[PDB]
Amino acid sequence: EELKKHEDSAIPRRLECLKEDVQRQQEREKELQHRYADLLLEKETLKSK
Amino acid sequence: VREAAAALVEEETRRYRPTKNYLSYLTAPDYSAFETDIMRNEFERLAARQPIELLSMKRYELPAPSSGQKNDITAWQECVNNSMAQLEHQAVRIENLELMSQHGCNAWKVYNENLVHMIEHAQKELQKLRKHIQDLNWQRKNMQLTAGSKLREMESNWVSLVSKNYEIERTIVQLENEIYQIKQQHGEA
Amino acid sequence: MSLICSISNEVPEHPCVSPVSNHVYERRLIEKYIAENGTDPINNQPLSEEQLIDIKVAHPIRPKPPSATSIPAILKALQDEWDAVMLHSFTLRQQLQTTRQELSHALYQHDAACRVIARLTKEVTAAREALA
Amino acid sequence: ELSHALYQHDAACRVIARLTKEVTAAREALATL
Repeated sequence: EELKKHEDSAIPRRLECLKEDVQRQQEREKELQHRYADLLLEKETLKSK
Repeated sequence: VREAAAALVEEETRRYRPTKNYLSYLTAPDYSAFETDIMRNEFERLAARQPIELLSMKRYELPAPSSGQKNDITAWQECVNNSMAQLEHQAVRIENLELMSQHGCNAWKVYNENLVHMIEHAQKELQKLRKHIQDLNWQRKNMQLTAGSKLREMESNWVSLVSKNYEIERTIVQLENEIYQIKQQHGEA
Repeated sequence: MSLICSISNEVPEHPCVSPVSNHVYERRLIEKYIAENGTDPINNQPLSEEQLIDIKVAHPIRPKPPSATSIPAILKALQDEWDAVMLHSFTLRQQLQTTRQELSHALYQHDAACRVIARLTKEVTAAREALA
Repeated sequence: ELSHALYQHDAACRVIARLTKEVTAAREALATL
């Protein structure tokens, strides 16, 4: 009974941190891909010359 | 898997270091609460492991005073009294055996049944309890694996996302080197 | 239920229920407790002898065995049972004294485990920062 | 409370078991670069 309450404490904590880890990596992905998309576009300006 | 890991778990416990202000100051018991001094003397007696102060067997059998006492009428009187008491003890005993032969047979059967009834109630409560514990275990198991699936699913995504990101970072470097070179070649031209 | 008193863990001779806990009790014992403590014994809520609910169910209680017994033999057997009870009660003292040591040693190792977890949490986070 | 503390101690062992593997995989990950 006690163990379940500690598990009930642990499960949101594990969910909170790991989802935040995943979320930051997606935020990292969004920042990376935004720059990376722009630089090909920049390369196309160079290619246009 | 965990068998090997459990011995690896042990490692840091081997490296615990002098800090033993351990939590057992919480809710210290009391030895003393309702001890009488007589009970305390008995607990002193058992701490000293003292043998039994035997209740006298000689009263069962005493045929006469001792040789110096034998010249006292009152000493013989106490032994005559003693012999009188023992006969009545046998009288009360034989009286008890009369009842015990007829009724005690039935009463033993009734009492042995009552022990079975205590066991039947105990086994019912045990089977209630064992079921309830295993019902709890099924609540434990379902909760762990439901959460454990979704995290593992997320972790698989996370591993894929992490790997792909640095791959994109690698290609980012590939872009920047190539863009720079084209900028040099166009700039020199 | 074939009643057992909650204090003695054994069948009462004069039984009563505390309404403050619904447990079954041997009335002269808990009345003595009430006088000395003023509370229910199981949950420490306040209690009085007035609140106690009497039982008048007859006793099926049985000798153990009758064939040995006589007045000298009862006193002989009672002494042995008395010694067994005092051995039992002192064993509880011993048991309680023992549970002091084992709980305390367990608590140190679990407390020290937290310090390891703390260090490892730092280690993991630094390793994740390295991955960034 | 003893048994609870024992199981807490045992629960800690499972936590350390998880963490040991997680550290090992993360250091392995860094070795990949």
